[PDB]
Parts: sequence; structure tokens; C-alpha cells
Amino acid sequence: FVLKTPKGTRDYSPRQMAVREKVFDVIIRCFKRHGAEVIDTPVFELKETLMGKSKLIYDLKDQGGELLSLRYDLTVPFARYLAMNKLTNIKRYHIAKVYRRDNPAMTRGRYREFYQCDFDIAGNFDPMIPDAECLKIMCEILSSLQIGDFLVKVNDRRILDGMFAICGVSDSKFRTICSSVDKLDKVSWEEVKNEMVGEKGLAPEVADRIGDYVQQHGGVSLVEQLLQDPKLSQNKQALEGLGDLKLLFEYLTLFGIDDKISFDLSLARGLDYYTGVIYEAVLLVGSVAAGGRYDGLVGMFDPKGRKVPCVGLSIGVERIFSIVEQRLEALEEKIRTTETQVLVASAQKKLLEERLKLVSELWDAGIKAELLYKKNPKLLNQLQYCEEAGIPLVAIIGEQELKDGVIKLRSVTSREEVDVRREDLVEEIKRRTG
Amino acid sequence: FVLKTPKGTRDYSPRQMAVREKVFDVIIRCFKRHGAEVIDTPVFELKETLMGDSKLIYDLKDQGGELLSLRYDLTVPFARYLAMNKLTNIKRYHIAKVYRRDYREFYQCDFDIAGNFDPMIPDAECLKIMCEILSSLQIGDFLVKVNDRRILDQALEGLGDLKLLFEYLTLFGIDDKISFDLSLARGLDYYTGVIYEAVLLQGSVAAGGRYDGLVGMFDPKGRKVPCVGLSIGVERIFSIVEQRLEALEEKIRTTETQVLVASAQKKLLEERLKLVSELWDAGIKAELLYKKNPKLLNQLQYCEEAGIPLVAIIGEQELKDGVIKLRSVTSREEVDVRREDLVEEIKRRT
Repeated sequence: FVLKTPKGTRDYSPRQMAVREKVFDVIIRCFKRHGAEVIDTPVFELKETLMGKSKLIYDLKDQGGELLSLRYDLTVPFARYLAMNKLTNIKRYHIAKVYRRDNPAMTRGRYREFYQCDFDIAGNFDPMIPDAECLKIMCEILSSLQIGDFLVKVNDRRILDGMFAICGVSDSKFRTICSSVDKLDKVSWEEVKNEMVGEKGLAPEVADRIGDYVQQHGGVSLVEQLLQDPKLSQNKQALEGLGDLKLLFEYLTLFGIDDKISFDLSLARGLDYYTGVIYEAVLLVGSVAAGGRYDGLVGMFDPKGRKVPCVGLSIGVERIFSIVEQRLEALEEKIRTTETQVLVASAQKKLLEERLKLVSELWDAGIKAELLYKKNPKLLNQLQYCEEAGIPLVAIIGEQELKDGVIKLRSVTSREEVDVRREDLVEEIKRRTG
Repeated sequence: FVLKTPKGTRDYSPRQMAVREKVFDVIIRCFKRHGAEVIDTPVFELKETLMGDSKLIYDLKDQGGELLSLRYDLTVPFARYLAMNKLTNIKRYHIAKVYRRDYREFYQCDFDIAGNFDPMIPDAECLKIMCEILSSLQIGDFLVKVNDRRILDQALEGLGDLKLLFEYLTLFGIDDKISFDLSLARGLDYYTGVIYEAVLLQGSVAAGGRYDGLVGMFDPKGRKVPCVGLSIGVERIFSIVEQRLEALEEKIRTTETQVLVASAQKKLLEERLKLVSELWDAGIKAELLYKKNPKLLNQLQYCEEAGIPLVAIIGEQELKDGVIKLRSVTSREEVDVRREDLVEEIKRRT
């Protein structure tokens, strides 16, 4: 029996937490800015509230009561939440850990306990207004994370269904083809079309009309050409998604995100799920944030079986975590794990108690202070501490520096001292720091 | 139906989160003031990790794999963490849910100093932090009863350890708001030194103590690590804070929206969408109703039942004069400002 965290899990270190924290803040400063409420749900649900999912699910023992299972997702509790409270409309974010008993990467990428960060807008509203706001939030959050330049790929579920019908894919073969054509952003058409014909058995004449569509991508100028596409122009499903997309584009221009988006017919994911728009944000590579509209899901716990038209986004905080901490190992830099702002020190040999008086004073003034938990600390060791923890200042008490009612404030980085009076010390610290 | 949150566990409504935020904010802002690091552990540990009243533990099935169990504690994982990274010195706070089977799923809020230091300076720190928080929470008044294990047993050093703790308490200004009690003994079998417990003056509000025996556990060399900590019963505190919030007539807001963008006339959705983004690009918590042609009364009612202090109205005659009408939901008085000053005008009133 080794001391270890269970297969697929991980402790968050003080360094990692410090990085994880600055990411969440930016993400939450944005959600709050859009007037979103927040809910929280328990870690486990009734074992069978989660039926109708892949059964890569942590199930608890019996141990007495009923059968239970750790949440593999945030949205099933969400749909349980809206039903247990009889809500037809809400705007929430929810940040918590989900549990999928899958095989942990060693390269890496995948964990069994990982953060999920979702934002949602449930309810019946005018067409694409809540759909357009979700894009604005991503681009706000991503741009504010300072992690490089990004693009948002956009597509509609109906344009997919219509395109595959008018091109001629069988419904039973419909969805391994989506799973295939979705690989276009990591691979090439040649290989897609090739993997394809070997595994599907589509007519090569079905594979290559798909290619004339899915290989295309661009802006609104594309959604207008696709309307002019004669065979698409008489597919009812394709015409809706195209309509809903032209409108969606018009709103983004008003948001000033018009160019940070690309309509990409190759995008085809989460089809158990999305019924309208589908979103995915990529860096400039890798999938960093997703989302879209899913109207037939949240209401699937309602008595009379009422739809709850819902749109929303998820953010790959786990991926963004890794990027930030390497962009802080890029400068090979100490991430500050504390917010300590002053260290009460002394060079003399019996002043321990006089320090304690000063720290509580600093504390009760709302200043983040600290002292070494020893009776006669040497000033050299005291300073290394600050240098290590990135503490900006040191407050040195001396006997003949106590006598005149003052305190020595030595800046750790500039090594410069200046005598400050007890009355002005806290003011000085609150100015030499934010 | 019979849609049910698992027995012993409840959800968190937007209003409940509001209290939770304000409470945790006070807690956290104090923990950082004392320069603490923060760690996190998995929600479960190995079954054997969580061994020595103790079959109160949530366990998982057989997976085909290991035998896991949910954390009944925040301190046993602290122990495992220290033995694993091999640390003899750390100061950390941890806010996380625990999973006792008996609520069943509830929050815990530990702050622990670990290491070899001169007498009862860290032990005094914890008490100062406890008083710092209970005061700032503003939940009435409180007292802290203090004790020592070794006294309850040799019963001469706890007398002297406590003798040495009180002057530090005096230097901090905490001497008064604590008390000595010999009956306070629980909990008492992982503890080795001081044992305290917070009590509100009108419960289990806050407790903890010193325990040098609970990190030498997993350490295979058996080298014990001294550790003093505390835990704040943040669940009871959650209820009291709102109970008092409700007793103050005041609305507990669930959002932080400061301005709603409205219009009384028709065909002005586009012009509204443009404006809110400007408010958003400036970091103002603004909002907009997802209607093509909403009515100005419905939006004003949305505001007063949310706590939004302001409304930004757009009309074609305001639209054209470079002017934007700003009405205050409460006083219902009106100003119109040029588009430029608006982003700053709003920040002024909030």
C-alpha cells in the first residue's frame, strides 16, 4: 500500500492553486458582469437519476441507504434542479468537479476528477439574442486571460442534418460520418475522405459532395452563398439554421466580435445534445471552449414533458490551467503562493513580544502581515524568507528604533530602509502596496 | 418525479450562494491576511487511507480496480499530503465539502499551521484568527473555551503551556474573549495539546486544536510532525447570516447587475445591443432583456425585483442628440448624459 492519490486524481499544490485562482476570477468577473446567478448541486445523485447517459460512472456502495453515483456531468443536476424547483427560465454559472471513470492520460490531458465550468441561459426568449450573448462572454473571458489569439468556430445542427440528407448519407450511418468529418481541424480532407471510404462504404459519390461543403469555411459571406446554393435552398432544415446563423452574425457585429468568429461546416460535435448552434474556440492549436443550444434536454425531467429552450457554453479550464502555469514557467518565475505584504522583524535578541504587538496592530488594520514563529530570529534568515515568498517589505524593530516611536521599513528588493513613525506606518504600507 | 436530492444533501439556490459568498469572503480575506497557502485534494481517498465511529464512511463499489472512499475529513488528507511531498513546515487553509454518512454532505473550513516552532506562538495565531473572523462575520457576540489534553491526563506542562499562551493572547487583544474550561474535552483522541471551541452568545461554530500525532501517521519513518489547526462550522454560520439579513428588511440580491438597458418604443433592439456591449467592454455589470420590443414597465419591474439601481433608456430623440436617459429605479428621477460620460457616469453612482 503506497501513499498515493487514487488512479486518475491529483492534489492541487499552493503554486497550482495560485494559478487556478487567477483564472477563475477572470472567468467569474465576466459571468457576474452579465448578471448571472449561481447554483450548486451535491457531488453525488441518486444512482438512477443519471440513467440514460456510457456508464463510466462512479457508483457508491449500499452501506445502508439507497444507491448513489458521483455526478459525471453538471447538466443533469441542472435539469433536475429546474424540475425540482419548477423553473422555466434561469441564467446560471456552475463551477465544480465531475467524475468520469475513464482511463487517465500519461502524456497527458485526461483526469478522472476534473473541473467543469458551465454557463447557461434557459427559457423561452426571442430567437438568437441569448445565443449571441454566449459568444460575447467567451471572447471576453478568453481575451482577458492573456493566453494568445483565438478563433471561434460556429455551425448549426440543422445545417448538418440537411446537408447530409441532400448529399445522401443514411441516417443509421449519419453519425459516424459526423464523428469522421469533425476530424477535419486536426487532419486533412484526403485522410478524412480516405479513413471514410474504407470504413463507411459510402458511395465515393456521397463522400465527395460532402467534401464540396465541409471543406468550406468563412464569415457571413459564406452563409449568404449557402442560401444561394440551389439544392440547399430547398432543404427546410438547412434553411432554418442558415437563417438563424445570418441573424446570429448580425448581432455579433453589434457586439464587436464579428471577426473573431468563423462559420465552419466541418464542426460536428455533441449531437446527442445540441439542436441549434454549436460553438468551439481554438487557439492560434487545441480545443479550449465549447457550447451551443440544446432545447430538448433540460425539460426531460418535467412531468408533462415541456421543453426548456437552453443555450450555454463550457470552458476548458483544465486546459487553460496548464497554459497559464507554463506561461509562468516560461519566465521561469516564482508564482506567489501567498499575499503577504509585510514581515515584522527584529535584529535584537529579546524583542519577540514587542513584535507580536505590532503584527496584531497591522492585522487589525486589515494589513496582511506575518512573523517568524521563533523567539530570537536572525535578520539574515528573516530576509531570505521574504525573498523566497516574494514579500515586498520588512518592518524591523530595534531597541533604539523602538525608543523614538518608529519602525524600520526595509524594501526587500531595493534593500533600502526608511524610518516610519508608528502612526504613519500602516498608511505607508498601504501606499507601498495596493 | 419523486425527484430527490440524495438523503442528507440539499442544493444551493442563487440566494443561498449569495450568503455563502459573503461568508466565505470574510473567512478567506482573514486567512490570507495571515499569509496562508491553499491546497486542494481529491474528493475521495483510498479506503485504507481512511482508517484509524468509523463505518460512517461513504465507500464506492468495486469498479474492477481500487477500493475508494469519500473524505470524512479535511485533516487526514492534510496528513497524507504532508507525508507524500515530505513537508515539515506549511501554513494552509482549505475550504471543501466532506462526506460523513449520518447534513451528510457539508462544507468544512480548516486552517492549519504545521511545523517545529517556539512554544505557543502558532497556537495563539489560530485563536486570534478565530476571533478575527467571528467578529467580521457580525453574528452577535462569542466566547472561546480553551483546554489541554495532557492536563486531562504529566499534567504539569499543559498548565505551563497554557500559562505561556495567555500573554500572547493579551498582546493580540484576545485575552478577554476567551475562557478556560476543563470540561471541554471532545474531540479527544487525535489531539495531543490545546483544545478549543467557539460558542455564540445570544454552538459548534468553530473548534480544533493542536495535534502532533496526526502527520507522523503515514510517515513510514514515523517521524512525527507537530501541527495546530482549526475548523469553522460554516454551515450554522450560513443560516444565522441570512436569518439576520432577513431581519434587516433588506433585499438579498442574487445578481450584481448595476444597469439594465431599456427602451419604450419599438424597433430599437439593435441600438440596445450595441450599447450594452460598450458597457461590457468597460467592465460594467450591464444587462438586456431578450425581447425584440419589450415594454418599459416590464423592464422597470425586472429591476425592482432584482435590485438593479439604474436603467439606461434609449429613444429616437435621445438616440439622435448623442444623449442617453438614465433613470434611477428607486428615486425614479431622470438624467440624460452624452454617450461619452455614460460609462463614467454609471461608475460614479455605484
